[PDB]
Amino acid sequence: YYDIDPYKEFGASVELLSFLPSDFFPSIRDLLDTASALYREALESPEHCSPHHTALRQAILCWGELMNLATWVGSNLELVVSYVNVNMGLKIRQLLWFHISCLTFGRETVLEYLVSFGVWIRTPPAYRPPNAPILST
Amino acid sequence: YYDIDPYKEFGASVELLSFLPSDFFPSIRDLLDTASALYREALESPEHCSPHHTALRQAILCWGELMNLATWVGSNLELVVSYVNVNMGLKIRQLLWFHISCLTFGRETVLEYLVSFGVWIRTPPAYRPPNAPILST
Amino acid sequence: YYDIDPYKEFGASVELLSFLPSDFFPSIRDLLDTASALYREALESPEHCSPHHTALRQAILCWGELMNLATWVGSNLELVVSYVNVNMGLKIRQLLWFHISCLTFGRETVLEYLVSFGVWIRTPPAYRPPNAPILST
Amino acid sequence: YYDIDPYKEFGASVELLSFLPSDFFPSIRDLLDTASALYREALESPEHCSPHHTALRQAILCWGELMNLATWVGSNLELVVSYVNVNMGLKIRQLLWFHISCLTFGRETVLEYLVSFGVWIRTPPAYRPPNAPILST
Amino acid sequence: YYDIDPYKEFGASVELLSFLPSDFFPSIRDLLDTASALYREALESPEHCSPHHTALRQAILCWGELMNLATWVGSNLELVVSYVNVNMGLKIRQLLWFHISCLTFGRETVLEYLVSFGVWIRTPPAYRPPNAPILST
Amino acid sequence: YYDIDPYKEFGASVELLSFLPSDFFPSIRDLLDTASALYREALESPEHCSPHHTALRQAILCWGELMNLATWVGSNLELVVSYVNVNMGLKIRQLLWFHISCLTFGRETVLEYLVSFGVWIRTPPAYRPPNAPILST
Repeated sequence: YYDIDPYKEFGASVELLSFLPSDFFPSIRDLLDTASALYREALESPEHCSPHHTALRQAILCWGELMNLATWVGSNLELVVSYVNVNMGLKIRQLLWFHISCLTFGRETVLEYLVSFGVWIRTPPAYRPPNAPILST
Repeated sequence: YYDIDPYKEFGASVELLSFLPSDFFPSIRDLLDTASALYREALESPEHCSPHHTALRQAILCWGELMNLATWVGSNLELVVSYVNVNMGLKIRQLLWFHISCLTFGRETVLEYLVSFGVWIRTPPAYRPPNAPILST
Repeated sequence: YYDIDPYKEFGASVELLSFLPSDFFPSIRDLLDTASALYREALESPEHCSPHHTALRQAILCWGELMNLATWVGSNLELVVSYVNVNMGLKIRQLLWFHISCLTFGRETVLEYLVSFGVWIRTPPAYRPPNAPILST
Repeated sequence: YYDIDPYKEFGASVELLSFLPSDFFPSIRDLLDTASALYREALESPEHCSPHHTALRQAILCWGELMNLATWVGSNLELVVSYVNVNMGLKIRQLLWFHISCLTFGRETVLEYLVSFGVWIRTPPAYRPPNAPILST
Repeated sequence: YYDIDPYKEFGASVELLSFLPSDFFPSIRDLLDTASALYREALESPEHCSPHHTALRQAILCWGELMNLATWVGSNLELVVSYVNVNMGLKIRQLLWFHISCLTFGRETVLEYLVSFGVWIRTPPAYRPPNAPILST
Repeated sequence: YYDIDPYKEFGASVELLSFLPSDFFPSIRDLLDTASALYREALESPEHCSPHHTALRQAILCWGELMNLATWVGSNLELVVSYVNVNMGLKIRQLLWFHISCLTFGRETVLEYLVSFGVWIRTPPAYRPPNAPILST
């Protein structure tokens, strides 16, 4: 009945993030592995240091209950995974990637990185520099 | 693939929510209508006013995408809505009711209200003081 | 052999609590669940803190051993069990109720409440208030 | 229902029992008589002399309750009794022996005594000291 | 049994280094020869100096024992050996490479280099720079 | 390839092993259990408590790797296993026993203990003390 911006409170819009191509976002298993390996103690810490940690906490709990629902559906079925994994992935990948990426790098440098990426990709391939993607800080 | 507590802001004791019977909590429609009519303006272009606002907005968003999934399942069926809520509603109710209640009342009054109600229900039914509802302030 | 009063160091006597009728004390399951859900961290703390915290530990341990005894008796079997249960039911209810109640409220007000209850029950039923006094604060 | 460490404040009873063999502990009636011939009056004092004292008197009360149960079972029987005696014998003997031994000697010397005993028993019998008994002080 | 992360005290995790492909790490023979020819005096020094110096000693000792195991298996014989070699090849390569690299360069820059490599590899191959980032200074 | 002294910083393992007989060391699983029942949590701490601690945890990781190899060999075999168990048993038992024993007791008392044991064993059996075991402290 209602719709809200996941990203506005951080200063980003759905249009801005959706500007990036869908295929660029990597898989989910590796993303979860990275997040866990980096912040097993941080996400489970008693104190809520930053809003990003909290937000990704409810996000990962949502994915956990959702995959639990998927398993329950598979057990109670009477192709099913094919249509559903993509339609959640095209959101969860963005969500998890944004919080973990903005957790480092300051959370602002991500904005200039994405705007430069959009400028680069809006250009036709007739003339195009070969080194677009994110730097390392 | 991992087990993390949804609550850490002193609500990590899921057993506290488990003590209260499931039937006690209200239905989804009433809570949604109350939250909408009471914080439609609050949950629109906000700042990091309080982590509760965040947690509840991601909660309503994830519920919204569950409902989008359910509606698309109904549009692409070949009972379906009957069994899914049997779990999903129980999870979401204990998820969001705490946040919406503790948003007012200070966030601590809910704690002793909860423990007092647990004591009251633990008391024998034969000798029961007349009532012990929620007290606003 | 020779028996020793447990409550005498606290300041009460077994027969003092013996005045309370059996139905007054709630179910053992609810009492155990309440104590666990309220002070799991305190019981599992490496600090003894209050002596009542210590006493509850061995009380829970011996009752857990008693269920082991019941399980072993049942296993050997393939009435008596009910009588064994109701034997220690009153005693464990007295001990657990006293310790749980006195853990909060300061441990003094329990004494006045119980002595007032003794006054109430010693009075013949004809000349009694319609309701019995209940614990406050 | 739950597995609770007996004395995590006092070391950790599980592994410390694990080092010692079960048969090392003496007969239960010998332990009872030894404690009795020492401290009949000390326990019955109306003061919490030590949390350790409260724990041990609660333990002996539990022992008396268990003996009352055994007497009733024998009186109302209609081989198992021997396994009842040796079943809790490890647990109750551990608790009682620990309390009696650590009541004197400072309550810390038991730790190094038992670790030395573990070192001694772990040593193969090819070369082993003839005896590693308790040391008085 | 229960496993313990070796790098966790240093500040890294096993799965963090697990991102690196097998071909990235050089031959074990060259690594061993390099370490020996660079710090023979340090390894043979009677002073432990850095804890990494200690760790490398037992790593070399256990690998030397592993060649002894291979020699004994071959002697008993008169495929399997290749599989056994390639099993520990990745692990010893990770350990030796990490310790050797962190011995110089300060031990911090390795962390940024590896996290940047993880960022690089998580990116799909299409949107990558022509070359991978390389260690500097 | 090369012969490296295991612990030249810690005395010199070669001759100190040479004094002691091979069979003096206990069974490997007893040593593992003894270390485990003591210091499960201490090892997993994210801090280099002692270089000795790092060495012993690396050693136990090597032990786990060796056991994984043994399990794979048994699963993929197509008498030798016994000599595998007793072959490294001297070396691994030396390392583990040394680390466990010298972790406590100050880490220097082991030197005089072993030299006294060497004096005792060098004594002919015509006149020899009945026992020269470890001394607790």
